[PDB]
Amino acid sequence: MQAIKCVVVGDGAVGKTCLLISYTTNAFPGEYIPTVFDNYSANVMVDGKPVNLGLWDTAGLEDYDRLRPLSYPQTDVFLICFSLVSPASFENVRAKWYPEVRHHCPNTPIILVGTKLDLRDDKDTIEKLKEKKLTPITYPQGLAMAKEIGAVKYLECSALTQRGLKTVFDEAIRAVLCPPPVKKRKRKCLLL
Amino acid sequence: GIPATNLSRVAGLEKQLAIELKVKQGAENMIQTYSNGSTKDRKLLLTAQQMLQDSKTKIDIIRMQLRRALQADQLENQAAP
Ligand SMILES: Nc1nc2c(ncn2[C@@H]2O[C@H](COP(=O)(O)OP(=O)(O)CP(=O)(O)O)[C@@H](O)[C@H]2O)c(=O)[nH]1
Ligand SMILES: [Mg+2]
Repeated sequence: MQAIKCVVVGDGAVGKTCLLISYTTNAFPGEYIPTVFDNYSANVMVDGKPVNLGLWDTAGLEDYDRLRPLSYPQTDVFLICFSLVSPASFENVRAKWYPEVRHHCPNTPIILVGTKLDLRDDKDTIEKLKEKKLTPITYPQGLAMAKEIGAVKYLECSALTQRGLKTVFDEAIRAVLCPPPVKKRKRKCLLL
Repeated sequence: GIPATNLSRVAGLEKQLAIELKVKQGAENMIQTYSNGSTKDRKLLLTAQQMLQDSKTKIDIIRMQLRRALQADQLENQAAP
């Protein structure tokens, strides 16, 4: 069973767990309770080939710096979640997330996600953004971003409408199969 | 510092301790997961051990200090170090 480790992270306030749950439950029940556990896998269909998916979402807690997602390091591919209707989220994703990955240069593939699509294609909401002098991101805008950061693939989706959630995971899996592999192991010391 | 609302400080340590509890209990859970047989990679089990140890110290200091809060709460004559 093709088991791939995918970790969902985003500079946004929330949307990390909702993204994963929406695809596994087809509907996010909500819950504001923080995240501590990790064990959470889901089956996905890619090209008719059953694939084991590892869902690991990090909570918005700084104290968990040490208790950080153990999967993160091994993560075959991490998803970049940001708000499309807000250019700022897009402005900072490449700003902070890119300099970090390049520092190690793991050559690990990286997928792009456009969570919250329901409000991205909303006229009235878009009108509201104008009030704050903000405009939503288009497809070619992100497409170009994938070229500069060398992202394996970039797509947009919603957890409420489920635009293309399955597509995110489906493409993310391929990110390791087709593009360059992953496999990253490095110990800190013999004893702890 | 704190006047008569010394009870606030005490509860604060209870909260901090409890937060660390989730941290400690969290790592241990991950340890038990990889502890059985050999799944995925051993590196995951190691990270759980180190992060868990770190949390152990966290609870140790927070726990002892909490006891110090209640101690100094009863006594009103003895001065602080
Ligand atoms: N319509 C819509 N709402 C979304 C989408 N993604 C997230 N949300 C909303 O934002 C919430 C974010 O939930 P979640 O991701 O679990 O929060 P979190 O950031 O994991 C909580 P913490 O950071 O404390 O662990 C959802 O419950 C939902 O209300 C999306 O694609 N579409
Ligand atoms: Mg969460």
